[PDB]
Amino acid sequence: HMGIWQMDCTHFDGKIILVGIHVESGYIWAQIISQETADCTVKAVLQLLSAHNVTELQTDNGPNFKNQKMEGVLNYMGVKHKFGIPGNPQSQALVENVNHTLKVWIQKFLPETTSLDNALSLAVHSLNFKRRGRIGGMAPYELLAQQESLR
Repeated sequence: HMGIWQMDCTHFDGKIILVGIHVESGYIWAQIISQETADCTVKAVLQLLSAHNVTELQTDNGPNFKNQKMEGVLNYMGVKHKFGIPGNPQSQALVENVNHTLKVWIQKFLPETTSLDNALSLAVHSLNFKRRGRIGGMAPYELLAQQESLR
């Protein structure tokens, strides 16, 4: 599962959060986007591709993902795109559960930050930089780095 990310939009406190999960490590990337549109979604996905190795994206078929602009960008960047209906187990199996967890952590940080954006960043940080609570457990960020390094 080198380069494989699964992505979905979720909604929290009236805002749209585009969430990307590196499926092999569980590392999370997340950004608030202005609108659930082709243009905002292309913009955010390009930011992810600029920062991380992405070989394939697994999404649902929302019109912000399934459209000529995204199709063209992903072709141009050499990224495979897998999609089906919202919630499908083929390309969206991890998102309900991950978005559930992320929101719990966002809520946790809300009262101690000055913005939703900072609450999100703190929740993401916690999830990426906490070791799995098991004997050999690694943080998702570590698993990411280690997997890429070997690759």
